[PDB]
Amino acid sequence: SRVCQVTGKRPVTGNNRSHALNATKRRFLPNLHSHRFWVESEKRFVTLRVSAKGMRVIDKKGIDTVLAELRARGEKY
Amino acid sequence: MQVILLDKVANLGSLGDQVNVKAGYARNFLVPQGKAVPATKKNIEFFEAR
RNA sequence: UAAGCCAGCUUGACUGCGAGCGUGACGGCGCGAGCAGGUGCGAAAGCAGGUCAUAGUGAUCCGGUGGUUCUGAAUGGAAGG
RNA sequence: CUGCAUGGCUUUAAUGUUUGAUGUUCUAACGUUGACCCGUAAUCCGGGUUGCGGACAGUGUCUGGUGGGUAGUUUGACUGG
RNA sequence: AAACACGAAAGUGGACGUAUACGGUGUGACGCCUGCCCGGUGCCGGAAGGUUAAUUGAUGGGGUUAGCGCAAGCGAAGCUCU
RNA sequence: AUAAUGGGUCAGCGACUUAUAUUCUGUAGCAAGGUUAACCGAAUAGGGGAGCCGAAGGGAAACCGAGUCUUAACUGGGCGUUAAGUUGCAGGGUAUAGACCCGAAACCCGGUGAUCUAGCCAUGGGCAGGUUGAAGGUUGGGUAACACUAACUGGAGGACCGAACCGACUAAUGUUGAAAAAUUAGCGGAUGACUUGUGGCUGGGGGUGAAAGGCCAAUCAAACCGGGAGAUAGCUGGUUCUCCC
RNA sequence: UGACAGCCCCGUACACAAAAAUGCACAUGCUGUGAGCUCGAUGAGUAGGGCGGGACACGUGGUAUCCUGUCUGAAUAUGGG
RNA sequence: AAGGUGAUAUGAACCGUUAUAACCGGCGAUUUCCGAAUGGGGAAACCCAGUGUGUUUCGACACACUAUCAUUAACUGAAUCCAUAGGUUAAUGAGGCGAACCGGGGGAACUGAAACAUCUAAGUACCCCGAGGAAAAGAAAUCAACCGAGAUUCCCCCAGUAG
Ligand SMILES: [Mg+2]
Ligand SMILES: [Mg+2]
Ligand SMILES: [Mg+2]
Ligand SMILES: [Mg+2]
Ligand SMILES: [Mg+2]
Ligand SMILES: [Mg+2]
Ligand SMILES: [Mg+2]
Ligand SMILES: [Mg+2]
Ligand SMILES: [Mg+2]
Ligand SMILES: [Mg+2]
Ligand SMILES: [Mg+2]
Ligand SMILES: [Mg+2]
Ligand SMILES: [Mg+2]
Ligand SMILES: [Mg+2]
Ligand SMILES: [Mg+2]
Ligand SMILES: [Mg+2]
Ligand SMILES: [Mg+2]
Ligand SMILES: [Mg+2]
Repeated sequence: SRVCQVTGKRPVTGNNRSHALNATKRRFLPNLHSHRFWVESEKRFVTLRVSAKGMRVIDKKGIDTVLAELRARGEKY
Repeated sequence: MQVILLDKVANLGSLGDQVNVKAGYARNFLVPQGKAVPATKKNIEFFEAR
């Protein structure tokens, strides 16, 4: 599924609206990517299906923390 | 993404400076290649003691 | 008595009101002496609130503009009304 | 008339930068419906090595174009039918 | 890794085929043949120029008020509406 | 009377309701006052006046007030100042609801269907009898050798005639049938793009279609079952006891 | 109950009953759990913003406020809503 | 407890009367096969196994156990030596059903506007996931307006008012 393994971001439904405001169902879905991440603390690469932001989080908090989560939460990975 | 260096490296190499690198440059090459590391405000003290 | 023709001076094609009427299912439309302020022409009595009259037109909503101490989400303002 | 050896806090443009446009090169994200290896007697998947491609491709959000492919609808009344 | 089709996707058909192949469209064995028009609509090509989206945010104007003053008014900086 | 509708007959059932708001009439209580809501509760009491209506109007409003608004201002003018209100209970209307009852063709949602039929996939079966005589072959003739030619041989075809089998051109019969699609006499194909048993796959704006809008279970210009659901119906029908003005 | 029963029957009012198992309260045993004082600490890819939607009675409206798909991104008590 | 062996439902053969007849309640026992079905399969109620047990008639049959996922442990263990992935066993828990109420992910059209797009119907119907005895919500970055109040939830007002 199109779920960001870091943020839990998933597709959400909203509307389209024309210039005449005609509502047509639609979905916003996240900017997923799947990415080889180096951990070093395990001498290995791990591919997380990750959103940008998911990346920007990993940048900030730093991988291992994020990996504490997921494992804390049960995410396969 | 400021990070601190480790070896020489590019038009910023210095064995331990606070640069401001582009993130992709950072978290895809330098760190996985061990040529820098994030400056997590804890890291800005170990290479700010020398 | 011209409402027709010509000329002089002019801005009453004025603001606030309006007894009383006409005409419409209604929204509305029409006629009006007189009062108050200020004005024009006339020696003056006077006349003038557009044109000889009856066609020349578009509700509400939304919004623009100018004015306005009337309103202003604690209070002063401001937005908005 | 000034200089070439010698004499008691800028436009005419260019070195360090923070920053776009184009062109080359690289590999390190990303692709591989090439090859080989292991899980494994497995044309799935994953991991691994490697060649190819390479900041392109593709995807997310936003965005101009096109869009009867598909959908919802509109298409007045009088009237000697 | 074809176009193309089913499919939010994975995938599958096309094909275990590869331009003497495959899809789509029109015509319809054979014989003799298939003339003119690219202005319209469509398609193909076109690195110029004109117009043009998100984006970026220069500049101008307004609101507020520290200060200035007897008040008429001016309005620093910031924040803001535009 | 209508030859315009509806009713074969009887019996039973079958259509103006309910709730909450609001206003009017009647009636009751009290009266410049009237009344409580929830809730408490010794539970139809009693408590609870939060609140609602009324006793003041005018003006968009600030505000003023038996006045006020209009305007600089009214000789004025507009709305007000004189008549009592309010809460129950019964009724007439209206509002919101299915709002008097029955009736669509349809739209949306979730499901069930390829035991009929369309096409396709896989694996098995069928075609009495009789004709025609393609390529090729052999041998003579014939060529310089081929060509060519005669016999004989061979056994081609969405080939021929014709049963089974598959079709459905004509007619009559049948039309409350023997049959919701057949019977009889004739007819077409019959080694093929043939025909057949079993089993599989394709699903509803979807399938499949040698293409007719054909077929997808006697249903098809959007299947069937359940649901939204009492869709909506400015249309048609019907609308039940009696007497008086 | 052969028709309508306080007094025929079964009940009713009322008063009683649990060997066992259980709901509920307390009381403790066992397990797991932490209490207490001193000194500290005070929730960042967040608040806010841009783009797109959605929620708030509130349809973008002068529109506060809330949520976030997308790109961003603080102050930290002399601080912030 | 003096009468009993459920009903249609007689009959047969019985059982009981002072406490092991029946009947009622508490707790046990047994509890074929299918069904989450769980050893594999399957056209539900059937076919077939591996391994263990079992026979003074120790063959073949009968019985028990063997699904998957999760967590934890143990033992094993590639490409790659380390290490991982992978593999076996084990202990726990999950799975399916069920009226409504509840929270969450999705989410119509008829209809109303006397047509119809915005708007309405409506976050309704429906699909889905999840949970409890209730659910959710909740201990102010809340209101107020310079006076003050003091979590959440429900009822009546405020008012069909302001918008
Ligand atoms: Mg305010
Ligand atoms: Mg259409
Ligand atoms: Mg419609
Ligand atoms: Mg007409
Ligand atoms: Mg033809
Ligand atoms: Mg007759
Ligand atoms: Mg008749
Ligand atoms: Mg079939
Ligand atoms: Mg033939
Ligand atoms: Mg024949
Ligand atoms: Mg049919
Ligand atoms: Mg109906
Ligand atoms: Mg409805
Ligand atoms: Mg805090
Ligand atoms: Mg079984
Ligand atoms: Mg099984
Ligand atoms: Mg309508
Ligand atoms: Mg205080």
